[PDB]
Amino acid sequence: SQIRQNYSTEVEAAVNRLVNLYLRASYTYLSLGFYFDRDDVALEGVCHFFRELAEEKREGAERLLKMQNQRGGRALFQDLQKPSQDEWGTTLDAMKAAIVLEKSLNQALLDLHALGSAQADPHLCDFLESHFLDEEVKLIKKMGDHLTNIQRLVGSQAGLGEYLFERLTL
Amino acid sequence: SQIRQNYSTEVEAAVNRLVNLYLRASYTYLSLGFYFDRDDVALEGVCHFFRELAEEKREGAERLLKMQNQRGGRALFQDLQKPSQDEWGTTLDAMKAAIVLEKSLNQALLDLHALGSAQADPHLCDFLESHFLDEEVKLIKKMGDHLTNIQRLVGSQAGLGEYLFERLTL
Amino acid sequence: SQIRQNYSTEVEAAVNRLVNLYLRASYTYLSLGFYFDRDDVALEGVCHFFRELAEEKREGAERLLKMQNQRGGRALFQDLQKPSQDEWGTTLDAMKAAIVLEKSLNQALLDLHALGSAQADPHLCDFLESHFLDEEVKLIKKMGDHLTNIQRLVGSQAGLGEYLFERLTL
Amino acid sequence: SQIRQNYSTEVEAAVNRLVNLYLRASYTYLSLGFYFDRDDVALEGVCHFFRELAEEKREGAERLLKMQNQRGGRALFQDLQKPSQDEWGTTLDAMKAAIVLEKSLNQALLDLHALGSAQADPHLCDFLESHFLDEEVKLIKKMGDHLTNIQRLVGSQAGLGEYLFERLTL
Repeated sequence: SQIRQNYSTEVEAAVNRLVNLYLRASYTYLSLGFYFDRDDVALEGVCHFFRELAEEKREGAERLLKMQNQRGGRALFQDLQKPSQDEWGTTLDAMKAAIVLEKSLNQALLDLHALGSAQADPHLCDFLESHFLDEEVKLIKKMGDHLTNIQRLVGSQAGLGEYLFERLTL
Repeated sequence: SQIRQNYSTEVEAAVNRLVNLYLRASYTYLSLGFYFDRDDVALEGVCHFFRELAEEKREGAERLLKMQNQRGGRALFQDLQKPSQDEWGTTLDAMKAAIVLEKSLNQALLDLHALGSAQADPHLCDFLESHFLDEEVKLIKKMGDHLTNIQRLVGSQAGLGEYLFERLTL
Repeated sequence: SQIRQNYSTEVEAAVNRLVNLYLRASYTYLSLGFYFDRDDVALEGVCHFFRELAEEKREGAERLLKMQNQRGGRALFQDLQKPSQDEWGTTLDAMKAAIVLEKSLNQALLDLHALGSAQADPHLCDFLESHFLDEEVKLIKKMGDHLTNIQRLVGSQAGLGEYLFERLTL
Repeated sequence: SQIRQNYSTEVEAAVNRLVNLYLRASYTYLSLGFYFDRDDVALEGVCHFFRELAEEKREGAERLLKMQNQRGGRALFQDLQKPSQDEWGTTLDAMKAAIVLEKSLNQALLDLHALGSAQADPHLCDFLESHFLDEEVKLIKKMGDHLTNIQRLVGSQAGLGEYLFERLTL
């Protein structure tokens, strides 16, 4: 590339892996969203919560693909693996799986930042810090807030607590 | 009729039967609505839910009567049978009876579409597809959503769950 | 399902295959869009053309998933295969690959409509006719218009014609 | 200085060298801009492109001089060397010289960030990341986009392609 400057092949390969993780995450949140749209599940606020996260993960992947082109790297796309479950259980089981997914996206972002620091790439480190690291921490905190509230609700009787969390929080 | 073209007597008879089914349905939803307006029942959102459905079924019957006149067919009215119950029980029993009623209206719409396809009536098939088939599927989905939410609520204790569904959903 | 009525397992399986085809198509248009965003390609209007098509294919897949839930069918997601190429050549080669992709989506829509007609599913046939069949025909016509204009431009000298099509048409 | 804290003399000397590079760059873009304003060159959009870059490089140098005063360092000005050419050739030769100039400003910014990291100056590293590193990457990408478009245009016949790039892109 005629524009590539201080952009190693190891960072370029790791950004392509992170694009695949964000696209896989968006595919999982899509599956989560239409599960809660089922007539025998019927939790509309839970559906809208996961459908918003599917758009955010897809826009995070497009933000990385735009950065890859701005630095002169080449995007390589892989197969998107299907989500790990077909049925997602309750709102508690779904939010638990969503926070495991966000923590693994956060850990992959931290391994890219540590790779960009060892390779001495200050533009990559500022790009992750401006758009990706702070939004992951905020989302993991909000999901942990939801998990604490769901677990204090579904202690007594699960169906009443699951309905009230969807109505009054989401 | 001077305007009748490709409109068989079997379709005309079946449209008159479907007008009677939609008027009977509107009479049932009226009885459902004023049951939940009783002082010893007192579920105002359930009352307003069924009173809106009574207007929709009546406007569906008038839409079929307008189509019968546009095609040159003749409207024949029968006796409207009284609704199957005088008292409708709980919100769960009422929504269960409402989805049985909507599924039988949907099945009668599908038998009219299959009759219009065998008689090769493309205007009748487009009329049912534009105004009747899609609204039945949406209403049956919404009622199934309500039934799933009511049944997850009235598991613990019925009176608290019945009040909360009326307050927070309807 | 408590809401499923006149919705066969063969139509439900074929809708799940069509969701996968529309998601694969959206993945291909994403790869097409960021290829033309490369600094050594640098055709901004071609990039924006394919990025709009990636959103349309994704919204077409979500429209089918919403219909699958409204009819009481169950969404099953598969692996999204990666796009067939990593590099897409010129605007002529890209638009040729885009019209092959749209014609195969159109053919899969026609096989679903013929399956819904043999199974006598008039709601499925109206759903494809209202949202999917007419938009495919319009998009295939617009792509064929672009292919005729690109081929009359890149006859003389390819680079001048490729720049002028991006500037003045897209 | 009474305000100087964690600001080494090596960073202060390197910021003064970077002020001179940004002022030299602004002088080169001024010479580029008024070359394309000549009556025997007469490329008005190319003139306006380089005159905007002359203001951006001058405002980048004033932003560094403001930071030098905020940290308690002392600005030392050197002679501004005249630009390397008097005549700049075509738009292709000018954009090639402009991207060599921007890449050397980018490399000097990366050597200052690596010096601020070895000296453990986190305020200097955030200042370069917020205002300087991201704008250099965006400008180098835009110039590489222009170079790809100019080279695909001036392949056939140079004068027609040079006029069309100025009219339709700049």
